[PDB]
Amino acid sequence: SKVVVPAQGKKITLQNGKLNVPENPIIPYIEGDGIGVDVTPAMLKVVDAAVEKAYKGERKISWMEIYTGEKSTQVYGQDVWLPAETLDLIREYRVAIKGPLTTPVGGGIRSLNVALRQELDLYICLRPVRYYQGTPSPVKHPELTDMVIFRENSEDIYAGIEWKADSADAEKVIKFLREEMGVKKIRFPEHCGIGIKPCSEEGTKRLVRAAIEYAIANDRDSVTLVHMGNIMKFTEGAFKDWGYQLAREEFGGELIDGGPWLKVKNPNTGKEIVIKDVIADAFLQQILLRPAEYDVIACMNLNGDYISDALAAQVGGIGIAPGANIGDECALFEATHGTAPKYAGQDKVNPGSIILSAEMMLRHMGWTEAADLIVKGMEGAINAKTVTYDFERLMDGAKLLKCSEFGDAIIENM
Amino acid sequence: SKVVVPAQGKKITLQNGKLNVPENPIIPYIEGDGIGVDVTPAMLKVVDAAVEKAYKGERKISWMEIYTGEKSTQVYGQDVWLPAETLDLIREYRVAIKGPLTTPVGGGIRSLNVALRQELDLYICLRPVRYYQGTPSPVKHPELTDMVIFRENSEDIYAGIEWKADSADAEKVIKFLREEMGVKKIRFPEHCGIGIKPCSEEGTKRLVRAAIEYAIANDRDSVTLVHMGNIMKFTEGAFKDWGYQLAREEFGGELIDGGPWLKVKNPNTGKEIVIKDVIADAFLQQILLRPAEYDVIACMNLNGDYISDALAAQVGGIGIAPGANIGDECALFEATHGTAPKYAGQDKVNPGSIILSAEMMLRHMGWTEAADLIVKGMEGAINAKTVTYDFERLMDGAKLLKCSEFGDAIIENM
Ligand SMILES: O=C(O)C[C@H](C(=O)O)C(=O)C(=O)O
Ligand SMILES: O=C(O)C[C@H](C(=O)O)C(=O)C(=O)O
Ligand SMILES: [Mg+2]
Ligand SMILES: [Mg+2]
Repeated sequence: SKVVVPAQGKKITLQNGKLNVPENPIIPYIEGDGIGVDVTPAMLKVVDAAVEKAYKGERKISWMEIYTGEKSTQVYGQDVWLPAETLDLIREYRVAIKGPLTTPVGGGIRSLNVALRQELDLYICLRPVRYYQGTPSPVKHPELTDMVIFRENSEDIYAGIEWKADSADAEKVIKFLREEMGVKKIRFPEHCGIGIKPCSEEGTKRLVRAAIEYAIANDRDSVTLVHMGNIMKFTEGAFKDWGYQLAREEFGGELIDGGPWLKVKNPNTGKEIVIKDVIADAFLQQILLRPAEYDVIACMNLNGDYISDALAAQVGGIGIAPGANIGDECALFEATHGTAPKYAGQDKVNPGSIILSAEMMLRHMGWTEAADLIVKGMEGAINAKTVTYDFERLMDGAKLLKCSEFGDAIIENM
Repeated sequence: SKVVVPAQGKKITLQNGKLNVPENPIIPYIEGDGIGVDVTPAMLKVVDAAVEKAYKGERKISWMEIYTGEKSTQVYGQDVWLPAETLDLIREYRVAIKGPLTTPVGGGIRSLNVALRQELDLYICLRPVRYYQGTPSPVKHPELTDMVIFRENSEDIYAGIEWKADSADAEKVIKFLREEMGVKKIRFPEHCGIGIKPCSEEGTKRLVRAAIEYAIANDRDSVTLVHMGNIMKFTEGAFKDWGYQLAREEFGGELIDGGPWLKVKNPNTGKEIVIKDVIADAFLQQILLRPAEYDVIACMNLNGDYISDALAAQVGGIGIAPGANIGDECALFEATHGTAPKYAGQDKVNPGSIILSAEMMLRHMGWTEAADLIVKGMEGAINAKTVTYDFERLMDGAKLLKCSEFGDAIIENM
């Protein structure tokens, strides 16, 4: 039992659908493997600057380190990549932030980030994606992208119910299917790997309610449901209709002229949030070709994964992209990139993802003013062309700063 | 039994791994629903011009119309969307070309294009994607994209083994899984839709052999295997390793320095084709950010679907993209877009996909010179800015030609 609690500090508390943030919250952070080691400090510093600038010394976060990944095997045991105690702690502390986690191949360990999302049941995975002025982009008009992806987390093929080809479990899921279910469309059973894709009504509805409710809450223009429903009828296809049914019975959506698009009024502003839908392979196109038609996006696990990383590259934000996993009893904000071992310890990586995820946490905790300062340090440093090797290698006349030095430059721009 | 055979003409013939094209082949073509009606003529004309220019009246294609879609219900019966006779005929005639097919909702009919791919077993779906100079693009450097996608067709989630939520078949595939297989990771069984994803060894190997063999045959630089293997271990993950194993035992690939990338020598040119792999969500990024690292791409059905349409938009070729479905006993080349009923009969659509698919057919039939003329009519007309509303609305000082008028402009540019 090896975490050392900050002695000064209090736990974030939940008062029935509200958080109760102390002035001094203890916030767990997993340092992160690989380059986790450079960005997590650049984040600790520029957020500790952020609450000291905004609440003028009245608020203070009590950082408490936890482990997962590779840092649990060098602390607990050579075989522990996710302690049970880590699960307890995100749950009790309510909020945690984390850098990148490596998952060993060769040992039975599923992707550790998905392991955390499922075991804690962080059903919403909220990944903003917008253009910061001056960010090097592949695209001609990156400023039309300002979208919000609510990839569902607990479900879809992405859960990992899969059995190895020519094992027994693989062998008799197929024997069951060929005989008992009468399945004819498996071309080759012999030496065939089988995966299972779930998509329930509850897991769909709960994700889409948080998608509509965020578009109400921030006076956004639309919630697009993305799905490859025209082939995946009773999973993706179902997510679309459930999505719609909840829009209609819970938020009272009106049919728009012939449909299936609905008009939900935004009760506060009286505006109309549109509820369209777009089939998953065309959506990947409409985001480079009509990016300004999209605003909030709701989708199942796999498509949110791809849609996110596609949209993140369009805005040159491969490593500036923030992201969270919000659940109902806790929320864990994360670096959306991997560990980089060739660059790790070299202090050259971009800490922008994790610092922008730290921004998403602070706004969630209610500390608006702190979060806002970090959003300006960020906009300032990047449009001041005083940047880090990934932007700089593509940015004319940029000054090259090390990861730390870029943390520094966000602070001075606050 | 309602197809009217061209009386003059001969069937394409297969002489053991070779086609035997008459001077006058009968080639079936399905006209195509919706706008199929404008493009299929613009294609018939600019290909009939193409063999008359190149073989100087010595060759002639005997067009034979067949039906599927909506045109089978108005010819055979109100309920027939794919006649059996259509399947016989692509198989006997060896080659067919087709425009867009609408699939009715409300009647049990799966996506008709996937219905054709499975029932005829057109396992390879070969979708080129390159930049034509002067094509309006969202991206800054579309000229670095010249890629070839071999999306596997017969398998993956895309086959459609799925059971409706709260039906009995859905209900006891889940009872089977919870009890007999010991599955714990379905968060919500109640009212859950289940899909099944197959990925065999044979269906993977056969697709990857045609991917390597095309990169040998055209002196391409690399075959990238794309897969979301890091979560889909015994399907996608397996496609990757099979892919690799076939590269290694069949085409004798060498380990490159530590791997898993292999060096296969191209026997003809003695060059080295590289066999890399890239995880499916990062691949969607590396195509806008390093497009020149990719050359041939091999992947399972679903990812080839998305990868294709994403890459097609990057080169402004949403409707210029060609594509085939090659099988072992026949090959069916197709318009890669939908039917457009708002624009249909208005003769304003871009026929470029279907005409470029007609080009891919002619080269396949061995008529190189004809295919090549169509590739120049195409390059000429578009860099002569004498184009159709989709390019024109984004192209300064373009002349606006109707679909027909653009077929015309390709001919005059031959
Ligand atoms: O596990 C990882 O590191 C990759 C992760 C996923 O596969 O779910 C990812 O890319 C994402 O979080 O979207
Ligand atoms: O059936 C269609 O019309 C869409 C088709 C698919 O879903 O397989 C497609 O988009 C493609 O052919 O790639
Ligand atoms: Mg991802
Ligand atoms: Mg498609």
